[PDB]
Amino acid sequence: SGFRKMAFPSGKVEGCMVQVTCGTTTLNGLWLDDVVYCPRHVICTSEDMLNPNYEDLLIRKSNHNFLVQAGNVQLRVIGHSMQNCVLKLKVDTANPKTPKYKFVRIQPGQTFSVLACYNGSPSGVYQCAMRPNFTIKGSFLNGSCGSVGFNIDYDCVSFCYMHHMELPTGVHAGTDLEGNFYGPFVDRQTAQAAGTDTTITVNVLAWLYAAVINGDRWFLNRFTTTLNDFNLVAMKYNYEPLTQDHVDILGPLSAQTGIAVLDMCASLKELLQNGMNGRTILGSALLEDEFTPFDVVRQCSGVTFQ
Amino acid sequence: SGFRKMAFPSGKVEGCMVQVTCGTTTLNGLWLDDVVYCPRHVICTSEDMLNPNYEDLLIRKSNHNFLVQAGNVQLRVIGHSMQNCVLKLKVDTANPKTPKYKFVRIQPGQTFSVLACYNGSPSGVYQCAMRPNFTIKGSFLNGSCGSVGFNIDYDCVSFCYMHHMELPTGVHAGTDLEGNFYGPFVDRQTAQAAGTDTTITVNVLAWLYAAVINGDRWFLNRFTTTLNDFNLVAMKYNYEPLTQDHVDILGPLSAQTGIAVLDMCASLKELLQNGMNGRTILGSALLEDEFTPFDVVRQCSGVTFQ
Ligand SMILES: *[C@H](O)[C@H](C[C@@H]1CCNC1=O)NC(=O)[C@H](Cc1ccccc1)NC(=O)OCc1ccccc1
Ligand SMILES: *[C@H](O)[C@H](C[C@@H]1CCNC1=O)NC(=O)[C@H](Cc1ccccc1)NC(=O)OCc1ccccc1
Repeated sequence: SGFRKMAFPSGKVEGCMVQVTCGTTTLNGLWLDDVVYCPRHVICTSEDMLNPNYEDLLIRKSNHNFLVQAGNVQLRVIGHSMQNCVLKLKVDTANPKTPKYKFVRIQPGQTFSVLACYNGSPSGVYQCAMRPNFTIKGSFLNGSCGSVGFNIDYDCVSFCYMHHMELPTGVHAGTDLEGNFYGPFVDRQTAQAAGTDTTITVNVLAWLYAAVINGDRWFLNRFTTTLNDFNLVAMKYNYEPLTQDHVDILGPLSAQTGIAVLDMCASLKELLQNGMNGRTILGSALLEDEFTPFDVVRQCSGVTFQ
Repeated sequence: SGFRKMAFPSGKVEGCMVQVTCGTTTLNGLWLDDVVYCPRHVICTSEDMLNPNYEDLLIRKSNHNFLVQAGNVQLRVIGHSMQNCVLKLKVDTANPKTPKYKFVRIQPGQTFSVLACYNGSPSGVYQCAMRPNFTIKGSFLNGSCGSVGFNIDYDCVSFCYMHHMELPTGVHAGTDLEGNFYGPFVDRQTAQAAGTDTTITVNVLAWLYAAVINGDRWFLNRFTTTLNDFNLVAMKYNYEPLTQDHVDILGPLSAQTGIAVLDMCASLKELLQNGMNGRTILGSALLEDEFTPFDVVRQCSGVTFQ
């Protein structure tokens, strides 16, 4: 038993991390087959950031201006192009460590593992959620740009996130691996509004089921509620609306625990209206929302990979 | 910026995980050079658990009774022995993926990453602390035994923990890689007392420095205190005594932030006596104690490995 915020094993992704340098800027790249992917602002100087014309800046670059380091191997760059906000460098050697992989654009509320890297070398791995407002609450220092987020399904790494920037509020923003930002953000050093975040209600419910499975059950009340009545409470507390699709997704956890979803909603309603009164649930004094229903099922069924 | 509970990149450890079977029992083993390490209770049946005579049980086994699976390769077992609570199986092939490694026995309050595994295959990775009472609060299902905890220093994996059991209270217990349990525990399916746990005070202070570094600073008060006066508060709240060795370890964080350690103790005193009043620190509504001072320095200096 026990329940922890667990990241995927990172070895498959470690073997794909390279160092990309163009001018004075060095960041991380992702090396799959004979292509290296990285944020296009690798070509920006200091002045360039406030108002970059990426097309004009890229035209001043040729293949030999991009230095790509894989540990200590050089890839020769034999072509380059810009795809949205990512640069794709064609190299002369396919990564011998390329895992089975896919590029996916995840939905808000979904979770993934981040392999934080600096100068092309992995530093650490942690799990997090794409917020409803398309930011992530990560741990990214200078040089972490180009670090990736991912999920694993048996042998297949599904890359979904590449890190580009920290907003002036200190939250993090980035793209899918086709270079399209999540959210309204642009790769410009300007102040940018993330907008109101909300709590991922279906994830909180999944975590409450995780808690029941693991013996923590004081919050189970002797009430039930309806969808419309619960959702009335959700909007007051900035929780995202609960749909029947959400109810269906919680089904297996409902069947395992013998607790109807709407009964669990009534417990969450009373938690939201009356607080936790200094108690804890799975070791936290807050309602946790970065576990999907699949995260929970996977953790207490012990699904493995490689 | 940002601060997250970060595990080490697990790739170096992934390549060492094997499946060990003896009779009906299958668990994880750790394959380094030509030796495989695993919990000795792999030789136990169901009845054996309550009162195992490990010496007598092991004598009924020969080399060919141990089935070792590395993905799909067999190691031939050419020798076996029991070292404290671990079994060491000599195999005919050295692991081609053996990292630079060491066996270390960690101190209570130190942290490490766990690579949770089932049937020899990695499932997930998370960070945690050896509690003062020599348990860990992990996530371990049936078949997770033999999963390891570890730290990395550049290229060297320092193995410090192998998982053996869940106590009836649901916390977790295990050994170093020489097979000596952390704590008073034995590998017997009996009820066993962990004893009173305490909060790792020096880790809480390191995390408060992490918070200041990352903009969270409401808790900084206009008080100071002394060691003896703070420690008086610590014992009332089951915090481990703060020593000058602890103060010295917090020095670099003191110098970075410009906050004397005893000034931070006075903030922690008022947090302990008056609660948090519904505020949060680095996203948590509780005082976090599973970050060492070195964890904090490493996270906000971006130290890398391999
Ligand atoms: C890239 O490694 C780095 C990662 C930052 C530093 C600390 N935390 C992070 O997530 N980010 C950057 O340097 C980029 C650079 C850039 C260049 C050209 C166009 C857009 C961005 N930007 C960035 O994160 O700046 C921080 C910031 C904070 C507040 C307002 C503006 C910018
Ligand atoms: C090994 O994979 C397994 C891991 C447990 C299961 C769920 N969570 C865990 O950490 N543990 C065991 O099966 C061992 C077996 C054993 C055999 C011989 C001597 C000692 C132990 N024991 C165990 O964890 O049992 C759980 C338990 C709970 C409460 C009281 C006694 C035992």
